[PDB]
Amino acid sequence: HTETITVEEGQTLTLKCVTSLRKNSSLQWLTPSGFTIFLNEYPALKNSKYQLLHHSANQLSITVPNVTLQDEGVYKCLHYSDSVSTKEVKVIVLAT
Amino acid sequence: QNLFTKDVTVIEGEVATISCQVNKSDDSVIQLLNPNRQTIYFRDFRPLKDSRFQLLNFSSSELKVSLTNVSISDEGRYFCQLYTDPPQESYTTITVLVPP
Repeated sequence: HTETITVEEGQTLTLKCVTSLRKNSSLQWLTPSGFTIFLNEYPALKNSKYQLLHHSANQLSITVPNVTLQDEGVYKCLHYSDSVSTKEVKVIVLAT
Repeated sequence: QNLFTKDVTVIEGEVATISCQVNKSDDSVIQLLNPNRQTIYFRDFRPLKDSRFQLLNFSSSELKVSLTNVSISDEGRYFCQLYTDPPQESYTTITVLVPP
């Protein structure tokens, strides 16, 4: 758990995962509910509001527009190289 | 629920076959995760650098994977995910028995 982000209800949350640069690697964002938002450039959750902001070998960044209180929780970014590293980002949503 | 799987018992050192089945498929993404919820297969793509995993079959209705030279460290819940809206999840438990 390396980061905690506070965002206000109704604004845009940006989740940026920047890692070491490794050949033949993958990057992935997971929701608190444990489902894939993107694996590399490929979306998984469908009909969703998540937007791909940037994908390259050492960066996967996504936008969570129009944040609701239920978008709170621990999101995870996984980096698949010789081993799998995980960054955990706790999102706090402020009401009002 | 449209997504199903089945528990697996395997002798240590042998080959486990793990399958995620979809009834009445609409071609939503099928994913298989390991016990640490790391992706083994996303459709036919394997991001996980463990060449003991191989793809046995991939279709609209099935993602079937083998794990060769299973060890006790591989024991546990493997998660099938189906990206319908809302998505579904069903896990299979892999039990590893002592070798001969």
